[PDB]
Amino acid sequence: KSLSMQNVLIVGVGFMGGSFAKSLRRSGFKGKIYGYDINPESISKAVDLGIIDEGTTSIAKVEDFSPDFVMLSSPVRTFREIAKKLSYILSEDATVTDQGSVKGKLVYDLENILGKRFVGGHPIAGTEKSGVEYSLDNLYEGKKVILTPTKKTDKKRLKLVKRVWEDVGGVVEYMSPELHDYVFGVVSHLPHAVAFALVDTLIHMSTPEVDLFKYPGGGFKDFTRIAKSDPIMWRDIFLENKENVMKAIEGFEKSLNHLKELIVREAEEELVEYLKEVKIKRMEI
Amino acid sequence: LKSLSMQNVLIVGVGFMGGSFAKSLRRSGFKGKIYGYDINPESISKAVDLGIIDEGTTSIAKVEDFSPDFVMLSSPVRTFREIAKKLSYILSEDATVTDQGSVKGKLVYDLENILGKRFVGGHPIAGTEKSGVEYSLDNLYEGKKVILTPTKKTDKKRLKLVKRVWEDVGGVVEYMSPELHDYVFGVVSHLPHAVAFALVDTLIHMSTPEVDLFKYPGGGFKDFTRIAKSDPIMWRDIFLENKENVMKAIEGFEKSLNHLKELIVREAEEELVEYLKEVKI
Ligand SMILES: NC(=O)C1=CN([C@@H]2O[C@H](COP(=O)(O)OP(=O)(O)OC[C@H]3O[C@@H](n4cnc5c(N)ncnc54)[C@H](O)[C@@H]3O)[C@@H](O)[C@H]2O)C=CC1
Ligand SMILES: NC(=O)C1=CN([C@@H]2O[C@H](COP(=O)(O)OP(=O)(O)OC[C@H]3O[C@@H](n4cnc5c(N)ncnc54)[C@H](O)[C@@H]3O)[C@@H](O)[C@H]2O)C=CC1
Ligand SMILES: O=C(O)C(=O)Cc1ccc(O)cc1
Repeated sequence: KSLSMQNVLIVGVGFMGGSFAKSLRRSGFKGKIYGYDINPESISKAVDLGIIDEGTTSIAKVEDFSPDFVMLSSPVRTFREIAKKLSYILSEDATVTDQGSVKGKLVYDLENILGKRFVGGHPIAGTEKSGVEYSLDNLYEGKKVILTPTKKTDKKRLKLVKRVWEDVGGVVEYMSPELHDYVFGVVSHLPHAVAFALVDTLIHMSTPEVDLFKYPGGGFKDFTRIAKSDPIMWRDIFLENKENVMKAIEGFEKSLNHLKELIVREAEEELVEYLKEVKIKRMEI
Repeated sequence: LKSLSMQNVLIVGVGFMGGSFAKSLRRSGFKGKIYGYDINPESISKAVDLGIIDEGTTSIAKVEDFSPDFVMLSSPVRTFREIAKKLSYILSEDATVTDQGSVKGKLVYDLENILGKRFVGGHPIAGTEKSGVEYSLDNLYEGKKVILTPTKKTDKKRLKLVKRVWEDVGGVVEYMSPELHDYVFGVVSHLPHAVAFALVDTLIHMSTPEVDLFKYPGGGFKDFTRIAKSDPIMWRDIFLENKENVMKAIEGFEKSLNHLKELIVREAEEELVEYLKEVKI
């Protein structure tokens, strides 16, 4: 068939950018796969592992790569400024998309920056990890990938990006940018927030003689986990999606306060009921 | 040969933990009798069918026929008192009673007051959210901490016996006072359970006619809330029996949550990053 893609640019050649790179080449993409990063060593590791053909830490060099498909894979807050530079560098017919964990306002701003080139996406792909050395060539298989079109998005580009994620094995679905940021503020951002705060709880509730981290086997262990998420990624998510993050935190307090009220009142059947309902809902997934 | 020191074992509450104890004791090479007491006849018959207990009963009177010299309390924590009262007459003066319950505290003193010199307080930090004797495992305690909570009142020969039995099944024994235990496990165990249950409850009431938030897990919801599937009866007993510590643990947590909230509302680039770098120890 056809060559709807010649040179792709990976912006942010880390764990997620590298896995997209890897997955792409392994789906049969024959074109040039390029890297842009602020960290030269990110570029260096990537080249040495085969993950990219050539890169640079100068944004302007990127023009010599003539890229027609850009995957933004650096922390979300770097996107606007990178986009502003790319809007002069990139052809009118290049396609730009992303893997950032928040959409919402950012998608509208990137459309305004890159015009019709932009399509928002977010793969709901787990395994935590950081850095290109960990990137995987089968990361997106089976996972949902959310694209956030608006009435402004170019349908043919939306079609391209959707298909690219199918080639790497993602199962694609559409959501408004605003719905995305409510949903994931609740189902993703909130659990990380409370995990972070739990770990903080054991810090300040320890005494000098009694380290509480010595006893993880009673429920704490699982929280130990994506509490080891990247602080930069999470600071970035928490602020960029601040309003939904806050509303999600408010609802959790509502549930936590209900459970508290029951324990205080020393209820019992009510308490048992409440716990059976959440067990049931949690089991259904 | 202190096969003499333990001949007839009674498992009270033949569920996940009581059956894991039965199973590990047998596998450790115990040749004595293992009996079961439970209000659910199905717990008893499933345990018999699976070779977990030799026989058992749903009638507390009948346990006197079993002549138990060692009793492992393994039913929900708020059942121990009434059960123990019946046991204090059925059991020989030289019988030892111990438990696996997740709360200690007052309950330890109460059980000493009901059972006299017979009782030793214990809590294995082991197992999962599973419930039911069908999920019981013969290696549940290998390399896991077991906390015993002896007091000035504890029979020292019974503490040593209980201690060794936990060791025979792979456990690593340490001691805590009943009050320290309940503080420690109020925050590292009972707290994280409350918070997981309350996490799932949140997805329920933030769902809407537009959206079932349960359709999107594995942005981190799934892994953090496995323990939200734990047993409601077991957890109800825990939260109520350990209420004073649990409420303190939740206050402390809300202090941490509040501090994170302040850093976000005001967008403190730097305090925030350093706060989240807290998880890196
Ligand atoms: N961690 C996860 O499971 C998921 C992450 N994401 C998104 O993927 C993105 C990246 O995450 P990871 O690859 O895990 O991070 P990472 O920390 O492995 O890689 C980030 C890369 O971006 C580079 N970079 C940072 N600032 C930059 C800038 N201003 N300009 C150019 N390059 C820059 C870093 O040098 C590094 O090479 C984030 O937007 C995140 O929200 C999305 C879904 C899941
Ligand atoms: N789930 C876990 O990982 C751990 C639980 N524990 C403690 O172990 C004890 C048992 O927990 P699981 O084995 O998971 O619960 P389970 O629900 O698997 O088993 C409880 C068994 O107790 C029986 N039972 C209930 N009320 C009773 C009564 N009044 N008299 C006699 N039998 C009764 C039930 O029919 C059931 O067969 C609880 O005190 C719990 O706090 C301790 C450490 C870990
Ligand atoms: O990982 C889990 O499910 C646990 O939290 C296991 C657990 C539950 C209750 C306890 O008293 C001790 C250990």
